[PDB]
Amino acid sequence: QKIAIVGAGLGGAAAATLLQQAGFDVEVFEQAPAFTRLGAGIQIGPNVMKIFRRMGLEQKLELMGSHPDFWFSRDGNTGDYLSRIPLGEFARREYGAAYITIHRGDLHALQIEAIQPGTVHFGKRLEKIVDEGDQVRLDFADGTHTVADIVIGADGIHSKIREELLGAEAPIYSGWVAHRALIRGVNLAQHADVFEPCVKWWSEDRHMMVYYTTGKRDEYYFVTGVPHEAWDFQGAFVDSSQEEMRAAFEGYHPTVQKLIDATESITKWPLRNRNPLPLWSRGRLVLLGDACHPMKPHMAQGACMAIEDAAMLTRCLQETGLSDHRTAFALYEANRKERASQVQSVSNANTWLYSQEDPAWVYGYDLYGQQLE
Ligand SMILES: Cc1cc2nc3c(=O)[nH]c(=O)nc-3n(C[C@H](O)[C@H](O)[C@H](O)COP(=O)(O)OP(=O)(O)OC[C@H]3O[C@@H](n4cnc5c(N)ncnc54)[C@H](O)[C@@H]3O)c2cc1C
Repeated sequence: QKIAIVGAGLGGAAAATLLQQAGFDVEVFEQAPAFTRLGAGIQIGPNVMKIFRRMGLEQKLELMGSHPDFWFSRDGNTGDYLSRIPLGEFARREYGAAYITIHRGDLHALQIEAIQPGTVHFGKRLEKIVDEGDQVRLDFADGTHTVADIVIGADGIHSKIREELLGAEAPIYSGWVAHRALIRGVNLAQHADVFEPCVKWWSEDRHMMVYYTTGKRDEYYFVTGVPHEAWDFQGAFVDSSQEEMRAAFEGYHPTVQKLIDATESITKWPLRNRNPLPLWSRGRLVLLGDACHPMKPHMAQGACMAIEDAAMLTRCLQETGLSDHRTAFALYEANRKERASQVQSVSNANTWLYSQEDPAWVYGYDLYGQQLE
């Protein structure tokens, strides 16, 4: 009884670690020819820190990442504080875990290192997947192939598993864009007094989220959401420039302007205008994360949902075993579709932490306390 996970992202590697720790025989196949530390920040709330606790990674992750005392929502133009969401020691006491902001590449690397060695394969690009009935044949672009009893679809937004299941999918134009940059140097130390640990700068049609990536506060990361022309480039990221960011964020608070001046290299990433409806499973194939329920990143919860899917899916396979995968896949959708729908409608309103609201329904969620029924 073997599980084949397609895709070694944050979601797939989390499923690999959790399912292997539960006793299952899991192998992962990643299309990237090598592993890359992404070189960006990521936010990890207490609800997912509890999943990292089950992997034995929470204590370690608390050592690298930055622990912001507050989430500040600030008006981009005036700098007025729209919300001051208490985290820090309050988050630990009220939600049972810490709210951390951390280097995504170092988290991604530590996650894959938690998988049993010799079971993660790079350069394995899935081209064809055939549900033979009793088993599934996976065909890779390098000519090699494998077989497993179930396949986990963790191939992200451009999931080949969703494609072979539902078809080519209609084209989605990219009308928005996301600038990203890591800031180190004396440019950070010169303005460190005005650089807050975790703050989102809002305006009328754009935003900039900024936070530190380590506990040492020696690295500062921002990620934006700006209207943009239709993305028709050969790559998933193009090099931006200070002139582009200055024009995009004209009128913003001097702190935001200082941030743009402090950069050395800025990359630009396209964002989809729309996403398809969730597809949880069909036959022996089961999906998680962006492959299952692609969403707008307005809530900074996508990867957290991918790991939550991995945790809930493991709880369901532990209850039924691979011999009864259909019941496991049904129990996994039934125990996740309401939470995923709630996150979907909040990113739809694009209002997450704009004003002073109670984030307990996200951070205080107990994935392991839920009854599967
Ligand atoms: C601007 C922005 C900011 C975000 N901020 C946050 C945040 O603060 N917090 C948060 O929790 N989430 C955040 N997210 C969401 C997060 O980036 C994604 O939701 C998350 O990466 C989804 O994980 P995944 O494993 O499902 O897919 P991915 O992370 O995309 O991983 C998929 C993997 O599968 C591989 N793959 C793809 N196709 C194949 C194939 N055919 N064969 C083999 N391998 C394949 C890919 O190479 C990749 O390694 C943000 C997203 C954006 C766009």
